[PDB]
Amino acid sequence: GYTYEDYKNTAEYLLSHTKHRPQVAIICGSGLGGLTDKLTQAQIFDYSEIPNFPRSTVPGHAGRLVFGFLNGRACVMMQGRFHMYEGYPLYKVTFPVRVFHLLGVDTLVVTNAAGGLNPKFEVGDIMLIRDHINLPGFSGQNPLRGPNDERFGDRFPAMSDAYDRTMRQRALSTYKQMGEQRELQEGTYVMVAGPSFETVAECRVLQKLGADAVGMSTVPEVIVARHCGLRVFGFSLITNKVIMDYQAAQKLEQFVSILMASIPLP
Amino acid sequence: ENGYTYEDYKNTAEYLLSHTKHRPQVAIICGSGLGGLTDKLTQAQIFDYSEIPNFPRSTVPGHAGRLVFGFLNGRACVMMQGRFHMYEGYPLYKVTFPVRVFHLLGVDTLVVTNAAGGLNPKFEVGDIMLIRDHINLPGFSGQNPLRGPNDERFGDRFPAMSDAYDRTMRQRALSTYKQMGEQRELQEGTYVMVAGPSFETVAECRVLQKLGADAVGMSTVPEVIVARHCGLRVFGFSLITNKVIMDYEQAAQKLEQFVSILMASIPLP
Amino acid sequence: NGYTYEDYKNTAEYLLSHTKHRPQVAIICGSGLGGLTDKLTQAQIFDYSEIPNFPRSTVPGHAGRLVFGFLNGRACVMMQGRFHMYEGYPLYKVTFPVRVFHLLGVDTLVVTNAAGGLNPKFEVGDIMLIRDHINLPGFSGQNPLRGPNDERFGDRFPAMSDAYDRTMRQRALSTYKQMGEQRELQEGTYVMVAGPSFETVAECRVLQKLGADAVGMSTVPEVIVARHCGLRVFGFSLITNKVIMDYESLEQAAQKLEQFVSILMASIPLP
Repeated sequence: GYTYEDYKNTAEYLLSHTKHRPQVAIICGSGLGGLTDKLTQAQIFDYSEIPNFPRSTVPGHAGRLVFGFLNGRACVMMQGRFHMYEGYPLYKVTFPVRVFHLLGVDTLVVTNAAGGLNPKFEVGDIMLIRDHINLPGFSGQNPLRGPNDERFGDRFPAMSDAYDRTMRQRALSTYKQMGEQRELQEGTYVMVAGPSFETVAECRVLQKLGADAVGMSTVPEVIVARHCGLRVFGFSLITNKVIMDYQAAQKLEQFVSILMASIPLP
Repeated sequence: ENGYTYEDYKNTAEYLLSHTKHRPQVAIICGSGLGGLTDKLTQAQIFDYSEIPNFPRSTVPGHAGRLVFGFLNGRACVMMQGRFHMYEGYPLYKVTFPVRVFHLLGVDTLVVTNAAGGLNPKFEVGDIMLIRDHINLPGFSGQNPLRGPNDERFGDRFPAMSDAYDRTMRQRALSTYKQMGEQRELQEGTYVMVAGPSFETVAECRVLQKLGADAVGMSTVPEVIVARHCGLRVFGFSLITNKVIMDYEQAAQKLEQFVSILMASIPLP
Repeated sequence: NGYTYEDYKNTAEYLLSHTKHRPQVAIICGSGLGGLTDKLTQAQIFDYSEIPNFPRSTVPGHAGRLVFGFLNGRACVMMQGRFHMYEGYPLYKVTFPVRVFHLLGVDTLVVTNAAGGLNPKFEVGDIMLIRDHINLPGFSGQNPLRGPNDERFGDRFPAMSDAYDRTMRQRALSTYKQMGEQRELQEGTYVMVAGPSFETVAECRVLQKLGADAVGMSTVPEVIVARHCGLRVFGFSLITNKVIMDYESLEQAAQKLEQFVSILMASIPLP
């Protein structure tokens, strides 16, 4: 759908309309828009004013980028993210990530809301994402499917090192600082397309496959991000324990904000 | 994604409502080899799919397929004789189009039937499996009939499916079958949908078994999802027509009758 | 399916009227296996670009030539390079050649690929005789037989449980043992994933748990279409890497297979 030039035009629009130069892009998942409250010097672009940006036909959720500083670090936030279940093809779901790269961003933080599959997780837990399982990807729904563009990356990029080891260590180490009751969980995120929720038998499948949390987003963006060389890390907020038998948001937002200090300099 | 507007459904509902006097409470979708169930209908009135607005039909004549209104065991109902499959090339919003029409007709209950291959070793050809749950493999990957913008006149953006197969109807079906008298028990288990149309390899069948599927086929799950999305009560059955190979080494009429009997045990609107 | 029956026939007629070669056997050469065309005698080459209705190999290393000739005296035709879903091709394109071959009068299809080893006992350089497959794209809808079935090619619901020919399997095992080699000929299940990005550790564990012995991004669609039209099928993966199954932190073989396929031409039964 999009050409290299389309991404570049969008990026140049943004660059000539703000003096902000973000090092870090952050995608806010459901219930996590509150992260934009922590930016200083906020400049806002509604998705509808940005050339080439996907928008929803559905009213209500407008969708926006907000540029600012988070804990002293220059960043851009996506408030309102695109999902496969809404009907967007994956190249639109992940369009913004390639834009961020052309903006100069070297780090992508991904957040989402997910169903706990690991019995020891509780509602309100934060799961540091260690790895993923791309079920749509197995069957053909991969955002890199089609001709490859070497201005972005390789034809066959590796994903085994997708979730940055350094950020993982610094996150485990930092979370201990925050005097929290429960430890920071860690585990594997599985994407399913949705939009209907999982049956019990489906949840047992996902658990047997080794998944600790399930949701309907994030993975396509991680893949495109890694294709073009961005450092990636992220977190799932566990908003339910899925059924296997027949304030927490504000905490994650504050943790993400503290972690900016740990992102390496450009 | 969805190529139908709300109006399209409504027009198809209006057309039908104005061309029959029947007012079904229950819809029934007849799977392979179960078209005979329309024989048991009293005061039948037939609509060929081809004469119904917006309805899918084959590009291949030889089959038109048909909708039949009537009373089954005294219960007002409508029956799909001939269902659609993903493997024929239909998108899932066409496969499941009838279900939203039924909802607009005033139906509040959907009964689904199919022919499935048995994966549970203790099943036998001719068994009836009461559908307890499903595993939607196409849905995992993106092929879910709710994909696209959600229309709140039908349902929520994110409907639960964990309670999809009505528990009350399950209990009554188990109770009822026991009092009819047959050699073999009413089976119960998880249906797994795969797209087909090719049949499964031994390695694939083993995968399906390890995942906890009891029976496998190529239909039904989409219709159930859409039914639950617009709030219909759902239950259904698989007829085990073969036992799938896991190593490199009359039953229809019985189901038709059992369904007929069970109309009595369906709650009122 | 965007192709009519006539599109297949026209492509076949074009070939039948531009070569006098009449192959019994088609062979699809995977990544790194194009050198198998070297062993043909009396070779006639068509570029895919000059063949009506034919798709293009966009992956470097997949040459994009249809080569007719004799291999160990057997009349065959070789796809030097193949097509993949990850390139952006729908499966009816990926598998277009298989039906052409059928109309050419071919009765045996040989599939080869480069694959990742999921079985711990495999090694880089091993050849795995394909015993069975797991079609993950197929579970979800991506099946080349999707759409109206044409009975001029085959049935609506063809079986795949006997896809990899038992006779050829036995003769392959038997023949390799005569061939004297350090490693024995491996045997196992091939799982197709779409790609193009490589698997995560957790994804490799999934594929192992499903019972797959090797993984790649091709072949299965071709086999399904071949079986649909009744062709005899067998095939091999060259294990080019052992996929990583654990988290780790600091804190010639092609020619062998090529030769072996050449030798096995003499075990293919005649028409």
